[PDB]
Amino acid sequence: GTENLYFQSMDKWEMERTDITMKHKLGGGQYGEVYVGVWKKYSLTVAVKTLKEDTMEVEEFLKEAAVMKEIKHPNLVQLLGVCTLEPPFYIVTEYMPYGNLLDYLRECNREEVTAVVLLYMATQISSAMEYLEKKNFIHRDLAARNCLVGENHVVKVADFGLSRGDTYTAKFPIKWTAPESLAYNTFSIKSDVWAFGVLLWEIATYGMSPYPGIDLSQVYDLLEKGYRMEQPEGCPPKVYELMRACWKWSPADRPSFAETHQAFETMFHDS
Ligand SMILES: Cc1ccc(NC(=O)c2ccc(CN3CCN(C)CC3)cc2)cc1Nc1nccc(-c2cccnc2)n1
Ligand SMILES: Cc1ccc(NC(=O)c2ccc(CN3CCN(C)CC3)cc2)cc1Nc1nccc(-c2cccnc2)n1
Repeated sequence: GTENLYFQSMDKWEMERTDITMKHKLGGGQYGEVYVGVWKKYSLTVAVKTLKEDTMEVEEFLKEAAVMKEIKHPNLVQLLGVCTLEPPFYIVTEYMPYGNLLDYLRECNREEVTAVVLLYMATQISSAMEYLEKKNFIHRDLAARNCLVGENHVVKVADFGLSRGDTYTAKFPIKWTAPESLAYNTFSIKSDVWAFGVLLWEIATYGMSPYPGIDLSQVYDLLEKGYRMEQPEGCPPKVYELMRACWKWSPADRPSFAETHQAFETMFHDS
């Protein structure tokens, strides 16, 4: 009746493309076809992922829009709307003023990003992932470069979908990838836990490139023999213990994200 009369068509994520004044590409290519825009009615800066008229990735783009409508969490980047009627298609999210977590860690002032802030940042990411685990989703590409930073040290998990340097190779980011995913192409919430461990090492080292002093072609063999990255300088033993638990060889022995989020909470009680 009235609903159908007033909403004849589309869902209440759908927006008119002309609601957004597109400004300039974000990140010089590093996020793909992602632009900063202004959602005019709200004078609100937004990030807009687009897909032009001629590509092979329509289905994946539409599935991404579909997936994002089903998830909502304070530490997952917020969908604001979509344009899916005709190309070029849009997915519009909030804009995160401090950009991606890897670059933030590398470029930040460490008087401000003290130990407590690193813990807060790690805890928030583990909360996003607990929610994904609980809702039966897998991330598949968890890493500092896929997280975003907002005002007040708010961190959110994102997925820029950018398989296509030597981060991704024939396309997997080997250094973040669980053994079972490298050897068998098996991905699960447990392989996300592995990646979270590497992410935590990134946090602990303020954005160092993982496996320093190690050739990429040798990584799987080393992990299999039992090598794991060393405890970073200044890394609390409890944080390293959790890292090492995320890197257990067998996926079943790795903690859940619920357990991981519980561990970070316990570290705020203890110290
Ligand atoms: C989760 C994490 C991971 C790594 C680190 N690392 C550091 O805190 C750290 C310490 C020293 C250095 C070395 N640095 C080299 C250069 N000179 C100038 C300064 C020292 C680097 C990182 C902190 C944390 N944070 C953390 N972990 C557990 C507990 C807490 C915590 C903090 C405050 C209150 N309650 C709990 N905070
Ligand atoms: C504009 C946009 C469009 C889509 C997305 N999508 C996601 O971030 C995302 C997150 C989680 C999922 C969940 N999904 C579950 C299934 N597995 C297989 C994949 C993950 C999907 C998409 C983000 C953005 N946001 C985005 N993208 C790139 C850069 C920025 C950005 C950059 C700098 C400052 N502020 C924002 N912002």
